[PDB]
Amino acid sequence: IKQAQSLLGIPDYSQTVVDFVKMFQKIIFPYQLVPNVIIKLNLFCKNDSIAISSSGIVPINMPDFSPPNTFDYSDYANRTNINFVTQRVLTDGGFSSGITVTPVKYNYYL
Amino acid sequence: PNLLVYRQSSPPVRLTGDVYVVDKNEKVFLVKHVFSNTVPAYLLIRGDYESSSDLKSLRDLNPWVQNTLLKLLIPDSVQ
Amino acid sequence: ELINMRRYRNAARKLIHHYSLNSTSSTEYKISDVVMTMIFLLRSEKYHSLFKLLETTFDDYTCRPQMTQVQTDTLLDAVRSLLEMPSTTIDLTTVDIMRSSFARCFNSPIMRYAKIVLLQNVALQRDKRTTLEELLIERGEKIQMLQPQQYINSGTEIPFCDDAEFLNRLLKHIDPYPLSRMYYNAANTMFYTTMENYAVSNCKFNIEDYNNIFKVMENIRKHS
Amino acid sequence: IMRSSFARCFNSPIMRYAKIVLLQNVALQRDKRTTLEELLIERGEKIQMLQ
Amino acid sequence: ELINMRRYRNAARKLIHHYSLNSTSSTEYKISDVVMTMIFLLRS
Amino acid sequence: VSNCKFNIEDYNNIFKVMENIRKHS
Amino acid sequence: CNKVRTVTEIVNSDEKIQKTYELAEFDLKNLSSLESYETLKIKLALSKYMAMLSTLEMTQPLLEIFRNKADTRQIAAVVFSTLAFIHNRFHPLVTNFTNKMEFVVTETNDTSIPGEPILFTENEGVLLCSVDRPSIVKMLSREFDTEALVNFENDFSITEVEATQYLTLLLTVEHAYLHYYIFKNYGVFEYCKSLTDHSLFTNKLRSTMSTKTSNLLLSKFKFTIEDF
Repeated sequence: IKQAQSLLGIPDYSQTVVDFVKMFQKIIFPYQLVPNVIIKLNLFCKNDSIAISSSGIVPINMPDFSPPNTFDYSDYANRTNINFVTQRVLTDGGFSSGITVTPVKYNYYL
Repeated sequence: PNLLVYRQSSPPVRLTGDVYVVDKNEKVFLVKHVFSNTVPAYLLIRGDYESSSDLKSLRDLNPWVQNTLLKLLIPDSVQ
Repeated sequence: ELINMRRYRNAARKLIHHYSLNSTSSTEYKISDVVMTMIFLLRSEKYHSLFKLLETTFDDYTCRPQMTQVQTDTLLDAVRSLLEMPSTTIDLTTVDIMRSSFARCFNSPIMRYAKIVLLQNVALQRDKRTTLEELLIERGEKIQMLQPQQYINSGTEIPFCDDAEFLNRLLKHIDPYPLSRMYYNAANTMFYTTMENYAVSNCKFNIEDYNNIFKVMENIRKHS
Repeated sequence: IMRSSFARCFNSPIMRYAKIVLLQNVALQRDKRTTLEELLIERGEKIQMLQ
Repeated sequence: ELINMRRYRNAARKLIHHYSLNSTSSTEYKISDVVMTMIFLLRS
Repeated sequence: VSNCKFNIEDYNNIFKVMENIRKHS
Repeated sequence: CNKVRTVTEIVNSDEKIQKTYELAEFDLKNLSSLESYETLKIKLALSKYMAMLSTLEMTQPLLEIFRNKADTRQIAAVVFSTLAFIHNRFHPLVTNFTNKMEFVVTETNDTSIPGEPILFTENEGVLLCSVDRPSIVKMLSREFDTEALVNFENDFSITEVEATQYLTLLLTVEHAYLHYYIFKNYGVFEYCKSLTDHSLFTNKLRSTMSTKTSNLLLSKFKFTIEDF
């Protein structure tokens, strides 16, 4: 919290922790995702939130749990695709190292 | 940190519009930028730059931007 | 199972680090180690590509094998996973050096006391051996073309930390390090880097002359 | 016989790429010979300052 | 396939004869022969 | 410890020898 | 003689002490003192270098800096600082440099001089510093052995695998500085010839008015290749 404050919060509010958390409470709902402040504020015990309508938060999860097997990752998990994209970005940027590419795998369900 | 390619300008580049300081020590600045399609966004540039007006505070952004900045700048080596 | 997978893993790790990365490690390696390593590669289906590459050189040891880009990518992935060093450059020179070393070893007879031969062998490009002056002139021509990158003109005195505590703490932290190990590592590292650059350059190195004469010159000038 | 022969063959080394041998035999080996005069002069400057 | 069983078995036999019999033939055997023999024995 | 090479058997030896020679006659 | 005999001349007597001593103990103590002093000098030099690099105000680790091909400013700064440090070591009176150095970083085999990484040149009265960053990365990333294998025969986050890299940078820049000094003290032809020999360092580098005494970070230990 102190690091976040120093980054952007100038003064020392009385309940500055509550201030941060409500300042992100204002946005929790409409964008349908956890504010990373809450995530860092917390293995497993994964937290979520709700609305009166049926929908989770972290992936926009259904009220049951993380789906077991929804769809294959053939076009992404293959080493060829990740290597091609890595080489493309490295060539475009002029880098030699320091760039990591990860397939979009944390896709529970759209 | 590598993606923030530190541009080297002599003299420092003047900028127009709102400017926000991120890492004054490391010259990380946030600048409003809008594509012709009026898709508002901010560019996290790093280098030698100066504004033509006072540099507004970081704590006056739409909290979405603030959460993005929090996830970006602060190292996450601790868990 | 009937195979000590862990021990053979360790042996293969050590031998590949010895040949490819050519790390400072330098100990006697016996036929046991190579046999264990080959068995380890054959066992792992992931490493069948490496196994086939090594096997190919048994008959002809004088060529780089022809592969495909995808094969090269998979080979790099297998080697990187084995070595568990993603933060290193192992693109192509590493593989060529490994092939050359294994070509030498497999096509070498049995010896009582080692061979101790430099890894300057089986260079690529099939180019005629070139001299230092020719290649140096040719490459300097490219170097001297254009493109500087920073113009530091006035020159500020080289900065020095004025705090003694910042120095005493560093002395305390660095003192336990044995000096001999540091010197040996640095020297071997410079040697290996020079060897690899020279081998890729496809020229004729001075085995025990250029580095040796350089050392001799330093010792003589400092002493007499 | 098979045991002994396989044994002796396995115990043999294979190959190494050489390395750098570090000796620094008998350290300095009388490279520097210092006299009492200059050493005393330098040290006497140190002690004569203060304390 | 990935293995030449015939060549590997032939090399294994030759090396075993050389060892056990102490073959008088002046034909030194490459270490690759030993590795090939070991692989052939393991597969069999 | 000073790493200098003193007079092997001159300076100390001259000290003792002068001391003893003047001790005689 | 192997041993030295001391006899006390007692006035007006016959009884004497005849004590024999060896030079071996004195030689051993001399060698121990000399080795300790040399070790202290080496560690002091390394500490100075590390402190200077720390004062450079750089956020990232050294090897990480040398891996960032995207920016060459940091690499040029580090190389310039190290060269200035070597110049200070040889000639403590003078610190800075009269001329300006243009730094160029090269990332291909064609630029790579076969063996001498830090190519030092000058054109039209201005010094030029050519660098092979890939070779530097390769040397800095060879998994330096840390196990205790003496083999002498005849708070802070600084591990051995880091001090080793700092020393390696010192050594490489040292060879570069020797070649540059040869270039400066003589003609371009001399520098070109020396590049292919390394056998002309014996000109005046010994203890002289123009070349002062120094450990040079390489006389601390004799070394050689064990080829036949």
